[PDB]
Amino acid sequence: PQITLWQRPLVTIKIGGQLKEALLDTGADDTVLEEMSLPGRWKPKMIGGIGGFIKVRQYDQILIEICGHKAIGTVLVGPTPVNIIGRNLLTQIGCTLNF
Amino acid sequence: PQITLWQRPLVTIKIGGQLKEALLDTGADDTVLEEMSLPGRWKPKMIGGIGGFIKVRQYDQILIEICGHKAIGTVLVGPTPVNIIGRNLLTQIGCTLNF
Ligand SMILES: C[C@H]1CC[C@@H](O)[C@H]1NC(=O)[C@H](Cc1ccccc1)C[C@H](O)CN1CCN(C(=O)CCc2cccnc2)C[C@H]1C(=O)NC(C)(C)C
Repeated sequence: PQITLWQRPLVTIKIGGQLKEALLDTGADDTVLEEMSLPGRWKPKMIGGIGGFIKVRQYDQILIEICGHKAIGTVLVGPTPVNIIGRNLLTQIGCTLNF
Repeated sequence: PQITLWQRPLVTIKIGGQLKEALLDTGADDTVLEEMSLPGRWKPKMIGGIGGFIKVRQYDQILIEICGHKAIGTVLVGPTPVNIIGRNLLTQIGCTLNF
C-alpha cells in the first residue's frame, strides 16, 4: 500500500485475537502499545519521548498482524498516547519512505 | 529517494541559512525543532507525547529545505531532543509510506 500523510497513518492491527488502531511511526525506534496483558515474562525498559522518559515492560517474540502482514518481535507495553508501531516492526513488513 | 527503516530516517534540512539534521517522522503531526532564533511573531503552544507535554514557540509560514525540496509551514521551536519533521511538511515534499 501507499499511505499519504495528509491524515494520521492509523492502521488496524491484530494482537491476541483483538483488533486495535495503531500509528505507523517512523520516528519511533520501538513499538509501544497501550496497557494490556501479554504472555510470558517481561524485562524493564526506560524509553524517552518528547516529554522525557517513561517505564515500559518489554515482551519478546509477540505475533502481531499489521495490515495482513505478520510480524514477530519486541513489543513494549506502557502509558503511551496511542498504540505505536516502530521501526522494529516497520522493517519486518517492508516499510519505506519515498519522495 | 527511498529511505529504508533499518536506521533512523535522518536527513539534512536548511532553515535560515543553518543546515540541521532532522528526523522524518510520520508519527508527528507537527514539526518541532531545537531552540533557535526565528524572525517574526510567535505563539506559545503546549504539545504532548511520550513522557508528557513541552511548551514550544509557534512560528507560522517558515520555509525549510528538506533534501533540496522546499516546504512552507508552521514550525514549533522548543526543548526537543531531536529535530522532528512532521506530517505538515512531509506532505509538502510528497512524502509517502510504502509496504
Ligand atoms: C516512540 C518512542 C520510543 C523510543 C523513541 O523512538 C520514542 N520516539 C518518539 O517519541 C518520537 C520522538 C523521538 C525520537 C527519537 C529520539 C527522541 C524522541 C516522536 C513520535 O514518533 C511521535 N509521537 C507519537 C505518539 N504521539 C501521539 O500519539 C500524540 C497524541 C496526543 C494526544 C493528545 C495530545 N497530544 C498528543 C506523540 C507524537 C509526538 O511526539 N508528537 C510531537 C508533535 C510532540 C512531536
